[PDB]
Amino acid sequence: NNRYSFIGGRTGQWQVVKIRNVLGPGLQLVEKVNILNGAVAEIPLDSAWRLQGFASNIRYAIRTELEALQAVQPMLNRAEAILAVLIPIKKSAQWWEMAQDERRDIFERESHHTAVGLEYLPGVARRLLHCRDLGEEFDFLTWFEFAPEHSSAFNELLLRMRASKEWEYVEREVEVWLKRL
Amino acid sequence: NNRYSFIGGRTGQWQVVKIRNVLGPGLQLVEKVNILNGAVAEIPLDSAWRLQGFASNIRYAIRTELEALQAVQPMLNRAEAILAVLIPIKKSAQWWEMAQDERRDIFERESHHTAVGLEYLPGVARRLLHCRDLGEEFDFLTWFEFAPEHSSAFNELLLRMRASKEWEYVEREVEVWLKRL
Ligand code: HEM
Ligand code: HEM
Ligand SMILES: [Cl-]
Ligand SMILES: [Cl-]
Repeated sequence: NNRYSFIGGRTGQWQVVKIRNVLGPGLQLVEKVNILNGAVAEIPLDSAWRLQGFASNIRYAIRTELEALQAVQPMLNRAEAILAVLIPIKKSAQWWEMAQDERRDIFERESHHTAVGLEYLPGVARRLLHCRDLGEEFDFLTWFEFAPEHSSAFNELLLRMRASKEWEYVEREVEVWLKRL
Repeated sequence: NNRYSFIGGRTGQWQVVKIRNVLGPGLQLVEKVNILNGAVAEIPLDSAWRLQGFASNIRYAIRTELEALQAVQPMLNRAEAILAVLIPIKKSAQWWEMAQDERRDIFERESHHTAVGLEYLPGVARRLLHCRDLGEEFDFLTWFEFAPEHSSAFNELLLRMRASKEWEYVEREVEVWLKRL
């Protein structure tokens, strides 16, 4: 199954440390996030919100970037990666109506997304889910997990991304910080 | 709603003229195709099959290409566009694991998909839907409609595309030919 669901409420494998409502309407603070590999139609009881998305193909990265990533990126579920952060993102209509070279140019040529992210590996593990195509309120669910040593660096990464040309098109962002139970 | 559904069976706005099972396991012949702008979980009565997909953002076209397409491409549901073809396509795992430069190059540099397709506009109208990400048996639903004067041409276009480098990656294909009721 390529589909993943995230349920904020009173049960789950993760503990909510905090939520930062960076841009746009936020998400309700909850005790725990429950993550599931499937669609969930039946909104669980005592649960405040459901996010979902699917794993998909590569949209921007070229072969050499891929090769560079594969050489250093960590797997998910390292025993040390006890912190995680879920970050929903929505981009503007003006971004989606742009052609594929335009978007590529802003993503790497101008914003150096891949080159910048590479500096935070192998400390940081990541997964990218897509959800615009499902009619969700957000366009993406981004997932990061790392050992505590790296929390500082990760915060530094967030502030860099948010200073890029790419982030000018971002109209909605929440940080959900988590601790593995 | 970005989601479109296509049900083969005994009702619908389109009459099946023929089904050609070009490559891989085919689709059961039926009398009609019903086309709905939404999901359909409730498997309609006396229906052989259901295909669905969503409209999405551009994946390969650059801005100059988009401009050429917009100059000439016809709208859907022109009075004279009484013939239609629905063509589900699946591409190979080996296609999907390639990077974004690699697929772009096979699609346009080697295959000239857009340049070739542009020679058949404005006779032919088209819609493109994605569905690998929904877990369907096909990766794409393609939709073409035109007046009969253009049938021979459309047939020429199919044979050109299938000789392309792109089409070496196609592992499943069906043409459903239709007539508007
Ligand atoms: C930690 C290191 C990071 C690396 C190595 C990295 C790498 C990448 C790469 C290569 C892609 C393109 C995937 C594709 O071609 O489909 C991507 C997409 C994305 N990344 Fe990152 N990333 C990192 C961190 C982050 C962070 C911190 C955020 C947001 C807070 C973020 C947000 C995104 C988004 C939204 C996309 C999808 C872009 C779109 O389709 O418009 N990434 N990431
Ligand atoms: C009639 C003129 C045609 C034009 C102008 C045309 C144009 C295009 C364009 C510009 C794209 C790229 C969309 C993007 O960047 O997201 C595309 C994708 C596609 N076209 Fe065509 N097309 C035509 C005919 C056909 C035909 C006859 C077929 C199949 C029998 C076909 C199959 C496809 C498929 C499968 C894709 C998606 C490829 C992918 O995302 O991997 N096209 N078409
Ligand atoms: Cl990823
Ligand atoms: Cl289209």
